[PDB]
Amino acid sequence: VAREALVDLCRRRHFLSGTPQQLSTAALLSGCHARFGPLGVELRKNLASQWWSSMVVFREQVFAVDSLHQEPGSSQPRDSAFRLVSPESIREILQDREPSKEQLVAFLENLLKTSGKLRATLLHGALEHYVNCLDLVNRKLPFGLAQIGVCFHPVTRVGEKTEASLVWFTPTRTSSQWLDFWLRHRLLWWRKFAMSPSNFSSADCQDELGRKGSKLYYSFPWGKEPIETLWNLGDQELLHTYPGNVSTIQGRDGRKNVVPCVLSVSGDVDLGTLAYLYDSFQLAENSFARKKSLQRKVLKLHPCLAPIKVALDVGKGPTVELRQVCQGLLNELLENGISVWPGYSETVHSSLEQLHSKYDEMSVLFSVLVTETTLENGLIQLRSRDTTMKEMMHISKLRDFLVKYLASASNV
Amino acid sequence: EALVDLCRRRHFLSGTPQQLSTAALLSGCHARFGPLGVELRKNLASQWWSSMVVFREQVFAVDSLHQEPGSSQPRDSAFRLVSPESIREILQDREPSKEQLVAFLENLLKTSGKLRATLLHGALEHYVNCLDLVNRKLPFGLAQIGVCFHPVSVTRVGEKTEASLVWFTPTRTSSQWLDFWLRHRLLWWRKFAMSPSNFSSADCQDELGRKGSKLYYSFPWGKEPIETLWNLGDQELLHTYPGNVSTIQGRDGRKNVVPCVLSVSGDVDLGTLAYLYDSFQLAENSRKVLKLHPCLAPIKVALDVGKGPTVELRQVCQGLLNELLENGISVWPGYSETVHSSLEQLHSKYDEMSVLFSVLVTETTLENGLIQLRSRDTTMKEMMHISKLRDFLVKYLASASN
DNA sequence: CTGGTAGGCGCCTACCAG
DNA sequence: CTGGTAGGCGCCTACCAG
Repeated sequence: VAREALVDLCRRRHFLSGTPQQLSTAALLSGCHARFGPLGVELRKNLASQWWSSMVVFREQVFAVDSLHQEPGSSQPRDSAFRLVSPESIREILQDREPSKEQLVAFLENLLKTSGKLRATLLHGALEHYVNCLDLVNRKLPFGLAQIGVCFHPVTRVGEKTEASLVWFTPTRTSSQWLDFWLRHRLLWWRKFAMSPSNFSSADCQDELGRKGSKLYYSFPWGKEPIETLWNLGDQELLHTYPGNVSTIQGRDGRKNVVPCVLSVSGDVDLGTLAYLYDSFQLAENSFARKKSLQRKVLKLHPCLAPIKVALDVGKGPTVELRQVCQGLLNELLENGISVWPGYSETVHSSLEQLHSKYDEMSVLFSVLVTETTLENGLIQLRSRDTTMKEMMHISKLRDFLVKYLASASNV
Repeated sequence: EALVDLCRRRHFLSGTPQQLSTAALLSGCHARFGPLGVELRKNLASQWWSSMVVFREQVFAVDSLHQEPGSSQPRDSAFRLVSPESIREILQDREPSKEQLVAFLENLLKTSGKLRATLLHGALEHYVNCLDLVNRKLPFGLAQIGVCFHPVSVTRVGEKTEASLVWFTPTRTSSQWLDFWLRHRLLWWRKFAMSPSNFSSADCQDELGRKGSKLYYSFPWGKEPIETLWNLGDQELLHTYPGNVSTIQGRDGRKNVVPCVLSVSGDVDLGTLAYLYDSFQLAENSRKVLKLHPCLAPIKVALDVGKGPTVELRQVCQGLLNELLENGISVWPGYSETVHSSLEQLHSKYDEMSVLFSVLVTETTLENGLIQLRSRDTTMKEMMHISKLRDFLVKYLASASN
């Protein structure tokens, strides 16, 4: 019943898109449909950008990599990744000749042995770029290779998940210590944006070979779901990627030449976005909503994640002139990186109560009203998310206010 | 060509010598970019997003899958996605007859999903949803950046980063908008170019005579199309939403109309190759240099230490590096390199890496704070205090923004 | 095509409770 | 004062006869 309130709210406000059946929890978790509407896409982009700054920009010796969405096909009897086949090759064998049974078998066999397949993870792309980046860092360990990109997971249908991956190359001597560093770093990162950071947790695990790792979970209403995995792979995968002379893959550990240990850190950005939507869902606490049996709702997304930083509307006064003021203010805000909802450009009028209820459901951080008073003395009306506040401030100060507000929320 | 060699040595491009040929770079069959090229492409993409969705009126981001539903259309070359287990079953479960194999392949062509070749279908399938968002107010736009898959002349698969804007506008303002976007896109490509004349446009028409245009960059071997703009009309919009036309009508002022569909799509990957070529120039006075535009250059500033105590000198750089990162200024931490090259070797390397500013901290800085600043384009050593470096860099970037 | 009928959108003014 | 709203008006557009 409360799940039906949140998914419905996200659908109504375009955090999510889809039919009612595509919006069930099973469908959302499968990744078989494009889950996000325009506000959800912006939320996921904000989340991705936060991952990149904390995992790449502010980290030492972490470099970006790009790799293809498809990889050379294998002949392993249990490789279940979907294969890419040209329709024109199928049309040739069907329509251009009268194929025998043997030729159709031979065609289908060659499909299995040779055709490309969709990547399941981003790890292979990091391993394949390792020697190139080794030259960049003058062979010095440790360093990392980071990528955000879609991966494919069978579910007769194929789901798509946005994965954020860091592959960390370190001497075995320090691999366990680096694994603990990244685990704490990732757990702190998830928690910093949460209303209820206790709903993010970890649990140690071992893989089929006994290699050590840990997984990160978010406590959804139906149970815990893994959102991140960290593995200490050792140097197994690296030697298989580069068979032959080990001198080509040896890095510098101080003055020691060593084949590095490989740590793999991989998080699900799509599921993470779902988590923050659930985590942000609250009953409204402001006096207008609370003194009402309607039980208004608010999404309290963290300011760094909220897709819409500020909404702009007009109050009483000459509409064309007021819209002109809003337009100049919007352009100033956009130029300084502040996303704006241009409510002023609407031609149907709604009450302030209706307007502020909608903006709370959209997680708008601040609502700004431009009125005939603004035309006289430049004062605008500022209301914070889920409050009854009407703070008067000069329109020339709004930009600096919001810039410092977001900076304050960013390094807290 | 020494340019691709330079981009490989400095890790703009990746790959073996064979996949660094012109035909291999244009095909997109390998991941072409090293770490510096990935950042350059990312800067290009952000600049696209800034000028196409952030500052544009009623342009919204759209999300769509890489997979699209399959159809028996005969003129569709897009790759199909096939379960390896279905193939094993038809081959291994029992002895298959010729007819069952034909039936298997036919059913494959008719029913299997396909990898997108363009971002257009994803924008069309989200049209009705976003129409509710804008309260049916036309015009509005749906925008996405994402990888698409193209058949390449065994047959391989090419991957290209496409930046797409699909513009819905009343069929009466179609040409006025198409012309606006064309000028806006050509100006966009030229803002960052050293030789803006090497970007150009040319008109084109499709199989059924629909108006459009293509943008080109003059590579040394000839022109290559980097962006296409199409006035599609409304055939795909009606085919995407078959049935009642009331559900897809937008509001042209007070008029309810079925919108015209414009498609604007540029090749981000070919775009970064274009700018690498455009930036390649000879160094002035006293070697090569890449003079990428300041908004595009991957490395804004490089930090190094001079003669003196290697201990406390590397300490000041980290305090400065973290300050620059906090204000969105990317930094090459040259002071951690233990090889210790000369300044000539260092500046020649930074020039090849397109580093905008080179900063040197020394014991003169330890006793005062006067760092040594060097510009990529105009190579000379200007002195300035360290507490004004960030502010100088942010204002220099803002100047180059517009 | 010209131009008459009628719906209703967008903006304004004024009045009222708090 | 502030915000909600009832009532008025100028004009665009959709239809249709002619």
